[PDB]
Amino acid sequence: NFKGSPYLDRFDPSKDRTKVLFNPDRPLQQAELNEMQSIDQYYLKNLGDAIFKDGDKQSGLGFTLSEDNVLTVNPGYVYINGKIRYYDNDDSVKITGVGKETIGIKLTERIVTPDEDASLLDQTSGVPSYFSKGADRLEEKMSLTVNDPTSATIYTFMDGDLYIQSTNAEMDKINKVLA
Amino acid sequence: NFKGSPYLDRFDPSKDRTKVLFNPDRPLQQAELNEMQSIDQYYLKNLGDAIFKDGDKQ
Amino acid sequence: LLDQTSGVPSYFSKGADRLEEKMSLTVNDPTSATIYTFMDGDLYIQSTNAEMDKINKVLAERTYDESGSYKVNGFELFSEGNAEDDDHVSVVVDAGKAYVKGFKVDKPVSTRISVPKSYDL
Amino acid sequence: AIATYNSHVELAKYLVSKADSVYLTIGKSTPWSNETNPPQPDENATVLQEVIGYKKATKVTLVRPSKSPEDDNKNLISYGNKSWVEVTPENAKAEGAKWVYLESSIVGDELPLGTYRQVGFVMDLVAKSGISKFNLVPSEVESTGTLLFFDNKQFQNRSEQTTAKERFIVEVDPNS
Amino acid sequence: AIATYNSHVELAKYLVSKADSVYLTIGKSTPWSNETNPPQPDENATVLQEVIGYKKATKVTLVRPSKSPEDDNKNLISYGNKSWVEVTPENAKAEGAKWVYLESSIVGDELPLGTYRQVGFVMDLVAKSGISKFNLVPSEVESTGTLLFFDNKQFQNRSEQTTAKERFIVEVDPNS
Repeated sequence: NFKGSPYLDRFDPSKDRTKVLFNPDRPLQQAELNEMQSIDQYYLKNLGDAIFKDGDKQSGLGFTLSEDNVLTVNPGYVYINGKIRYYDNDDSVKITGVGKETIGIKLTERIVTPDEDASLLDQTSGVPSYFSKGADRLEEKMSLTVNDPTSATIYTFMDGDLYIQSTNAEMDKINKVLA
Repeated sequence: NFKGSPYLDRFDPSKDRTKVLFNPDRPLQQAELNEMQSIDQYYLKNLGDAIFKDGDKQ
Repeated sequence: LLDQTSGVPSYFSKGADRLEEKMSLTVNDPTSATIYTFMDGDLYIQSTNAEMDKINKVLAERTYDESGSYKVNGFELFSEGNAEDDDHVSVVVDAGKAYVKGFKVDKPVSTRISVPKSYDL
Repeated sequence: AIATYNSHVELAKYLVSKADSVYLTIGKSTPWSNETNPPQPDENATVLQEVIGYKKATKVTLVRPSKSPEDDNKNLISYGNKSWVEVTPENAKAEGAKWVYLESSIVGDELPLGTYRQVGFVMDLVAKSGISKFNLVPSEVESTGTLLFFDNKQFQNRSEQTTAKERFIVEVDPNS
Repeated sequence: AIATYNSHVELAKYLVSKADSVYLTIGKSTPWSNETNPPQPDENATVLQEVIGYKKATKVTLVRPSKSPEDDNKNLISYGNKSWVEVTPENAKAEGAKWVYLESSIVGDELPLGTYRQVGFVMDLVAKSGISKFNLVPSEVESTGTLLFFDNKQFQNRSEQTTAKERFIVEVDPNS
């Protein structure tokens, strides 16, 4: 919710507004700065979505399975939500080992402020002050799930045994053209 | 290296931070501006590196 | 790069720098963006149309999975017997096009080759 | 002819006069063959192995070993299993001060993380244009100057809350 | 901590830069206790015994021992049962030139007569006002400067028609 009071980002895809044209001798709204990157990120998401899909493995993300059904995924590149992300969370989940199980990656948004991360303060001064605090950061960590339908599925298993594969970088629309 | 004193670019791929959220009535930092462009070009680079290679003609 | 906004206090004031990224040619650097390779005074392979590495790696599965490896044209063998060394017989592989284990191969020229003579008794 | 004790003093004075161009350097980020006592440094060389970077010297001065009681109350230093005193350049031939003291500190995230196994001091270092900061990696240096002293050393950590530090006391002649 | 070869070189460069203020000096005009067996030079000595005078250095340069083939077409020097070549200051580190060559001639009657047994080279000498000549007795000098290098010898003698040529090759570190 970046339309809220602290940020007031005015971006909305229906308005078909693609560029922020700054003018001299006027206030520099923080909302304009937020919309400036939101437009680019939205169009980059569109450009990714016309090629890829939520869960498309590019390289790496090798899974492993223990005798105790503990499933562990190594680092790699994957499309999840409008971007190609390097996974390296070193997350693990234990599968039931019965019926269809769909491993997937969930993306969780979180706001990081200078109060939490002290390095976001002003580097030129290098100490806590009235002028030290500035912009916040949006952190998007990735976590591994078992059967959450909202998450981007990366693998599918039946009774612990792997059910579908690709030898190479997944691209949803390229396969629809090839088909 | 843009992390040093003249620019102080604070971007780092491993932190998984994808957006700079500015706040009103605060002193603006040039490092935030540098990171703002650094991010969206980095994800355009990852998007490119999933299709292309550093030796391709178009 | 100096501010040129007319009639403001910041007129002609210094501001942000620019990062300039220019391009030039190099030879046998393994990190370079290889535009061409040349064999013995000629172009080795064709580069006909827009290049996409991962699209060609998606096709590298489907090509052999659909129809295997096959020749399209060319690649005839001709003996020539050139005196490059007295203990060798020289031969030419003609210009041609093929698909091999996932990837297209396309040469605008013949490739020259040789094999050692037989002296075992 | 002999090189006299006071010639070594005047040569120590000269090295101290160069202080504003003096940098610590550290290197050798991969192991030796065994770690307890590495070999002698090959003094024909002019740069460290596996150079990590450079940091501006915090302190450069003449020194001498102290004598009790009267030096025990002065500008005291400890190094090399001996007690020492600071000496200023205009006192050098009265005090006998042929030894040069060199020191710098590295703090937080300012240079690469981990451990190191070589140490040295350079004069006449120059950075690439616009880089005024006192911590420099090898790609930020325009000229490395002259490596004056260097050696092979037992390793220590640096991590997010720990100060790293390096120093020498050095002279022009090991033994006459 | 231990020295380096790069430092011996930069310190020889510094003593060659002083050349304009450099004078030969000779002394010890009465016998040793044993004229076959002189003592060693005690390094803390600031002036020769029985000082005869001073003469401006006719040559001051870096040198290194001569080696074939690369010195077969360079400026040769012969000294002390050894052979040498000249080095310019801006080539000192590349050539390895840690040795300084110092030389002057005291000719005919231009300085006091009789025997001599001590020899050396000073830097930072200054004459009294209005004296511009390069040969000086101790009463024509205003300041003797600093004695960098000196040694003892078995005696030699001058009559009024006869000349003494005196020189040394030196380096900052005598033996290893």
